[PDB]
Amino acid sequence: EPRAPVVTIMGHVDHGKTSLLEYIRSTKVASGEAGGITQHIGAYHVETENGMITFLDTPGHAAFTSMRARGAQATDIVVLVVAADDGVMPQTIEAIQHAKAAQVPVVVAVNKIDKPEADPDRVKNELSQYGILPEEWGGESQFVHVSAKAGTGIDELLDAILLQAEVLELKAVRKGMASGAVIESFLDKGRGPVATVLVREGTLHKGDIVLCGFEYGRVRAMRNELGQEVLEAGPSIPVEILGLSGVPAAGDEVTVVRDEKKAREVALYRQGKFREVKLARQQKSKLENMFANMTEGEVHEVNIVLKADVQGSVEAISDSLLKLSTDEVKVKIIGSGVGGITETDATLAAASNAILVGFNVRADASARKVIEAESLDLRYYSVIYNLIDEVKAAMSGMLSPELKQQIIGLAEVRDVFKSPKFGAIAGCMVTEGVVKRHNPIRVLRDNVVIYEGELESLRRFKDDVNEVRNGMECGIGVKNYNDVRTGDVIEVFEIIEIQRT
Amino acid sequence: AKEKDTIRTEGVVTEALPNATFRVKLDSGPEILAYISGKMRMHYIRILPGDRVVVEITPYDPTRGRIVYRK
RNA sequence: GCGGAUUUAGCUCAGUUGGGAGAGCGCCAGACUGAAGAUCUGGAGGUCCUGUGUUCGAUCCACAGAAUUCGCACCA
Repeated sequence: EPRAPVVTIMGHVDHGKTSLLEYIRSTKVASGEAGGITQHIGAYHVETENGMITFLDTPGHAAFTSMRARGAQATDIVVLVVAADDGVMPQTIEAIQHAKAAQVPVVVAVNKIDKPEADPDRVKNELSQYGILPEEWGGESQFVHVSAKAGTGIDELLDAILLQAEVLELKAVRKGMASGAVIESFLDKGRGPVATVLVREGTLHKGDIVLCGFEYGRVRAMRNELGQEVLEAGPSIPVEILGLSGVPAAGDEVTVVRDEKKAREVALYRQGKFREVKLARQQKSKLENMFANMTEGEVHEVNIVLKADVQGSVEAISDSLLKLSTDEVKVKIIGSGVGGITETDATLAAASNAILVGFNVRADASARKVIEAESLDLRYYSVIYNLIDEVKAAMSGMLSPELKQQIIGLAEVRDVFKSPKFGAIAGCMVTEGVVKRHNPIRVLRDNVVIYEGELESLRRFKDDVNEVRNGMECGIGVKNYNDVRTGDVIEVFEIIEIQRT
Repeated sequence: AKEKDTIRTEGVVTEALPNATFRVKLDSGPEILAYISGKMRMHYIRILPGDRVVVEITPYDPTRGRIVYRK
C-alpha cells in the first residue's frame, strides 16, 4: 500500500545534481547497505515501510517544472543542491520559488564541502558543519553540508528526508486521470508501433482512452485489450521479453500498445495537443510582416536541436529553453549520416545553421566519418552561440581588405624609348605616386597644360593591373595623338577642388 | 482573390540586360531584377538605360520587380 | 615653317569667251491618286571665302590675307 516519496534534485548548474545521484547509485550496487534492487528509467524506491527513496534523475537540462502534476508538483519531498563556496545563486532562488508555490517540504544539501581550503576529509562519515545560516529555520528548511564525490554528509541527508517523508500522500490519492508524457515512438519485434511512457501523477487503466498529439492534430486511441497494452520490463527471471500489468502508478515507466500511433510526435503530453501546423503558421505570420517591409535587406536568426532518452525530458527542456527565449529547429528521432550533410548544406549561406547539436542519442560510425571536417561542430549536451559568430567573421573578413582604388592624387609617368602608337599601347615607367586607370593625362608645365589623353588598361607582364606605383615598368594603354612623344614626362591632372585635400 | 501587399515605389533604370530585363535602381534603397510588364510589351515602349520608372514589387521575392508606368 | 590642292544656294558640286549665277538633292506648293508613294511640273532658296587692285566690265585675272586638306619639316 505505501508508495514512493517522489524527490527531485533541484539547483544551479554544476552544483552537484548528477554526482549526488552517482553516490546513492554506487552504494546501491554495493552489498550490505543495499542489494538487488529493480531498475527504473530514472527512479528508485520508498521509506522504512518498504524500499529506499525515489530520486527523479532530473530532466536533461535542469527543467524541474515538467515534474508537475494535476494542481501542483509531482514530487512530495524535494532536495535542493547548493554550493558551499558560491552560496545562493539566481537559479537557486528560482528553485525556492517553485518550492513555496507547490507547497512541497524542502531539505537543503550544501554540496562541495571537500573544496574549501585545509579541510580534512573522512570518507563516508557523518558531518557537523555550518555555513549558509541566514536562509534556514524549522519554518524554512534544514541544511546539511554534503560532498557528492567523497560521500560525507549523506547519512544525515537521507535521514533529513525521512523526518520529512512521514505522510499519508503515499496511499490515498492516484485517483485522478493520468497526466504525464511519452518517451519514444518506435517499432517492437513482437508488435507494430509501440510507445514507452513516463507518468508524473495519476493512474492509467487497461481500458483507458488517452488523447495523443500527432503531426496533424488531436486523435485519441484506446489501449489494446487484445494483446498486451500495459507492458512493463519483466522482473529478474527469464521468460518472454516483457510482461502484462494492470494499473501502473505515479512514477512508473511503461511500454504502451495502441492502434494508429505512426505519426505521433516527440515531446507530447499523455493528455495531448500537438501540431507542427501552428508552429509553422506562428513562424510564417511573423515572417510575412518581416518580408513585406523587407523588399530590401538582411541580417537574421537562430538554431538548436533537442533529442532525449525521455520525452518527459524533451518537453521539459523545450519549455525551459523557450523560457530563456532560445528557439528550436529539430526535436525528431534518428542519429546522423543523413543530417550531417544537411548541416553542411546550410553552412554555405549563413553559418548560423552549422551545427548538428545532439543529446542522449548515439552517433553512427558512418556519421563519424563526415564529422571529420572541422567546419561543423558536434555537441552532446546541447546549445548554440558559436554560430552567429562564424558568419559575422565571414563578411567582415572581406569588406576591409577591398579598399585601395580611386581619388585623383599626384602621379608622374615617363614614356620609354621605341614604343608604338595608334590607341597608344606604350611602355611607361612611373616616376612618383600611384598611376591608376581612368586618371586624366596632361602635357608638360613648360608648355600649356593641355589634355593629352586618359589611361585605358595597364598591363604588368601578364597581369592586368589597376594601380601601378614606384617604377614597375608596364604596358600602358592610352588614348593619345602626336601630342605625346617618347621620353616625355607626363603628369596626372588634379582637378582644382581635389588638389586641396 | 489577389493579395494587396503590393507596393508601387519609383526607380531609375541602370543596365540594359537581355530579353527585356533591367537592373532598375530604386529611389528607396538598392536595385531589383525588374522585367517589363505584359501591358507595356504589347504597347511596345522602348525603355532606355536611364529613365524614371514605377516598380510593382511582390513581398514574396525582393530581388524580382515589374515596370508599370512608362517614363 | 615649306609646298600643293580647295574655298559658288542647306548639302553635294558644275561653271575660262571677263559680260547669264546654276544643277541634283532637299524644302514648299501644284498636278495626280481615295489618299499616301514614286514620277512629272513650278517656286523660293548667293556677301560665288574676304580685301585691294586691274578693266568698260570680274565667280572667272593680279596681289595680300583667312579657312580646309595633303606631303614635308619640328618635338626631353
